[PDB]
Order: sequence, then structure tokens, then C-alpha cells
Amino acid sequence: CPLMVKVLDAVRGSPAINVAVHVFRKAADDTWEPFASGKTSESGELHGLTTEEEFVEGIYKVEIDTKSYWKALGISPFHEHAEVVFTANDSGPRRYTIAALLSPYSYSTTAVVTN
Amino acid sequence: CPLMVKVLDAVRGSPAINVAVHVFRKAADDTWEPFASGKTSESGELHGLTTEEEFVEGIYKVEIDTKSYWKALGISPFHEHAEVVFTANDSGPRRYTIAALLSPYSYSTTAVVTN
Amino acid sequence: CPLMVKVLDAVRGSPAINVAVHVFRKAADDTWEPFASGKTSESGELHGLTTEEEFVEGIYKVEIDTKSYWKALGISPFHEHAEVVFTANDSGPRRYTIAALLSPYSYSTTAVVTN
Amino acid sequence: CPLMVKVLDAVRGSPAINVAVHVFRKAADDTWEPFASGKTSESGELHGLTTEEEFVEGIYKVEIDTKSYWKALGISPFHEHAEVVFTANDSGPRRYTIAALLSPYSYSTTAVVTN
Ligand SMILES: O=Cc1ccc(Oc2ccccc2)c(O)c1
Ligand SMILES: O=Cc1ccc(Oc2ccccc2)c(O)c1
Repeated sequence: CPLMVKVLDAVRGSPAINVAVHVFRKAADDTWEPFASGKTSESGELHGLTTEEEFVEGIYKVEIDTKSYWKALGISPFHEHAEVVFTANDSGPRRYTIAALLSPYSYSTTAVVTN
Repeated sequence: CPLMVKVLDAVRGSPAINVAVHVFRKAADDTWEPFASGKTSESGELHGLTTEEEFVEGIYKVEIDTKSYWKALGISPFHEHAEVVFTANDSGPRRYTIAALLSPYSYSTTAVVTN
Repeated sequence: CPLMVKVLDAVRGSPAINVAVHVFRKAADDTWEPFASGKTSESGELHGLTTEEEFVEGIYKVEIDTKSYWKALGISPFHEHAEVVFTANDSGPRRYTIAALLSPYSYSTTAVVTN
Repeated sequence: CPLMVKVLDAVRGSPAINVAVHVFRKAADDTWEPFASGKTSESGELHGLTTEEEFVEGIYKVEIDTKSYWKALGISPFHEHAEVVFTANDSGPRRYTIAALLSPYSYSTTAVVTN
């Protein structure tokens, strides 16, 4: 599990459950191609998106559908989604955790990169 | 100024100066078209991006070139850029201020919508 | 104004208005003594807290009454208040801006030190 | 383990290791009395501070010594420490995770509260 996504809700102080997540990888032709997708679990975590074999050097985009999330809680949020864009696996393979903390008009994202 | 961008640097505790900012508007074929751009001023702000006449309802993307900012300071950054995607919507006469606070492996962004 | 405070609301995407702010200076017996206070303005800002003559080097604490702010909006908050503790130090002629971005279970704060 | 503390470094994108943490509990006489203390582990987490028997209703202060942390990395940071102040265990016992994300001039803190 070289790529993991974790989402917290800053209004409720709890994991953000059932948040859709789509990952894309920048193609040879500069296009965003579909790489992996998942929903967060009761702990707000999404494991198993990829494998170290699949997850090669590349520019990746992790899209967290925060608008759907807030709307289901009756909140009409500012952002369409949270987008995280980064180069992965230059120094060789690493483990990436992409965290986001969500509020209706604000979010933050941090990466924790290992080995 | 219906739309303003403000960037701060969390490592140095200062406005983030000379950061390039590109704004796009989503067009009918779901493609991003270039709408407005500039670089932040000594105060970390970018004013004069658009006019009320131009700024119509629609989905906009604001892209903050964080990677180049960190590179020109010698600091190894994680993200390619910071992205903010939102729907501008009447109701109204709102000023949108898109603010962002930058660290090498983390950013936050918030929208302040007034008047 | 050598010291300014600025608060934003991440749930509503607006300045945080009428938030009480207390500033203290640490005295010789390691006790906090009341230095300056006020409430944020319609723009979420609090100016005029001190003067350059008064603001000498020392350890200061800035306490933002977040709990009362959330309660007057009906939202159940986690923190009693947000606290910022720092050493003011010459080098210099700096303006200190203490900014804070508020959610019910989360806050961030940043210092912007200029001139 | 009803109280856990987790600290991330936003400059390095890694857990913040060996960060001292002190917890206080507000006494009957309005004084902050010493409750528990610990250092974060290689994962940036601090477990075992207290027990559900010990950890009664109260107002608590979690002090994270961020200045020592940054100074050991050669950074002279803005803040003396991060202070998190909250009422614990009104609805009966809960599980509290206090997270902080650190930068030299900025930090954020979020609580995740369970059961
Ligand atoms: O403290 C956390 C934090 C505080 C404020 C921020 O944005 C602004 C900074 C200064 C003025 C207005 C907004 C922000 O992005 C993060
Ligand atoms: O303090 C602000 C803050 C703290 C933690 C965060 O991510 C995590 C939350 C809990 C555990 C681990 C990481 C975060 O995104 C913001």
C-alpha cells in the first residue's frame, strides 16, 4: 500500500466517512488519465488504491469530492473538490499518505512521505 | 475587484511574493480555458484579475504555482501547485478572496466571501 | 500598529466578527499579566492594541475567544479558546500580524512579520 | 487510551519525532495542575498518557513544545509552543485524538473525538 488517503471533518471533529476519491496520472500526451478510485472507510481512510508495481514514477492528481460530502450533511460548501497534485517516486518508491482536513469554506492537505 | 488572491508563507512568516497565479473558467466541453493570471505583490496579493462585468457565474479554477516558489528559495516542495476549484454564484455581489497558506509539504486555502 | 490580529471563519467563509481577543505579557514571576484586548471588527480585524513604545521584547500570549464565537452561532465547539504564545524580538521594526482561521473542532494560526 | 497526541511536520512531510508534550488539568482553585507528559514516537504519536479511570471531566491543556523541536532542526520558530485547551468528558467518556501540523511560523490543531 504505497498510496493512502485520509480525510477528517473539522466541523464534527470526526473522520470524514464515504468520501469519494479519484486519482489520475498525467499521460504521455499531457492528459489526466484515470488511475484509481475509492471511498473512505468509517475511519476516514482509503487503502488499497494501488500496488507498488502499478504505482510508477509520474505526476498524480488526487481528487477528493468534498462538495458531495458536505451536501449530504446539508451544507452547501465553497469548493467543488479538493485537488492534490504531486510528482510521485523520483528517489525511487516511497510510501505516500495524503491527508485532508475539511471545512465548508476551507480545507488543508498535507503529505506524509516515508522510506 | 470581484476576485482577489492572497498567499502567505508559513516557513518564513511572510507574504508569499511573486508567486504566479493562473485562473481558468470551465467551458462547455468541460475544458479549462485561460481566464486571468498574474504574480503576487510585495504584500502577497493579486488584485485586478477581473471585472464584475466579466466575472459571471460558472466554475472557476485558481492555480497557485507553489512549486516554483519553493524552488526559488531552495526548499524541496511536495505539490506541483495548489488548486482551488469553485462555482461562482450570484447571490451575488460578493467579493471572493481566495487565500492560501503555504508550507513545503502542506497547504491550506480558504474563501472569504463578502458584501 | 506593531501588533494586529485577524480572524476568519472557515464554516461561513467570512471574517470572524466580534470575537473577543485578550493579549497578556509574561511578567518576572512567570505569571501572565493583562496587556491589551478588544473585539474583532466587521472585517475580522483588531487594530490599535498597542504602540511601539509599549510593545517591548518579551513573551506574549494572545488568546482568541473561539468558544463564545461558536456558541453565539449555535455550533458546538471543541476548544475553550485559541492560544498563541510567542517571543517578540527586536530585529526588530516588525509589524506582527497574528492571523487565525477557525472551525468548530480545528484552528490554525500564522504569524506574518513584516517591515 | 482515551487521550492520544499526534504531531506532523509540514516542512519535511513526516511525523514530528521526539516532540515533548505536557498536559495540565484546571484545578479547583483555577490553577493549571500537572496531569501527564510524554514524547512523540517515530510515528509522531504519543500513547499511554492516561487511563479512562484517571481521565475525569475537566478542562485540560495540551502543550506541545514546538520551539524545542524546530530549534533542534536549526530553525528559529515563531511560537513558544502549541497550546490546545478543551473541556473533556461532559457527555461521559470519549476518546480524544489531538493532532497538530507544524510549520516554523504557523501551526494547526484538530481534534478527533470518538464514541
Ligand atoms: O492561521 C491560519 C491561517 C490564518 C489566516 C489565513 O489566511 C489569511 C491570512 C491573513 C489574513 C487573512 C487570511 C490562512 O490562510 C491560514
Ligand atoms: O492540526 C491540524 C491538523 C492535524 C492533523 C492533520 O492530519 C492528521 C490528523 C490526525 C492524525 C494524523 C494526521 C491535519 O490535516 C491537520
